[PDB]
Amino acid sequence: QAENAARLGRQVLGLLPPPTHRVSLTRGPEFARGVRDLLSKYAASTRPTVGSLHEALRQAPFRQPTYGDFLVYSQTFSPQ
Amino acid sequence: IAHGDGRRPNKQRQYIVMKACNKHHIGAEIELAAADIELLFAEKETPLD
Repeated sequence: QAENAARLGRQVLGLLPPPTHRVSLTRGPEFARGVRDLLSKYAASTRPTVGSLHEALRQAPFRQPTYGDFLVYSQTFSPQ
Repeated sequence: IAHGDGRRPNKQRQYIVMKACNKHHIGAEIELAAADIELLFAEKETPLD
């Protein structure tokens, strides 16, 4: 039954806002390796494949709308 | 080639030719549907998935 709970370990930790880019200075120039979505020109080959570009598709923009929750009389809003 | 008539003599000549390359550009657009990009990352669930 925890396998169902292990699903929520995957999906909730997979679906988050991206955290703030904060690296301590004592680590060095590792922070330039932590910038991937600003890179927008991926290399191509003679026969490119998904395994060559599965990293390329992984960066995607951050799009999440804001919903509205309305409680309506069933007479005004027609049911279909 | 010189000859024995009354024509003027011929000095040696020299020619210089200027040639250059031409640029060309090629490009095509691929579309990929958003669900196709997304469920390449979605987890394996069932033998229908």
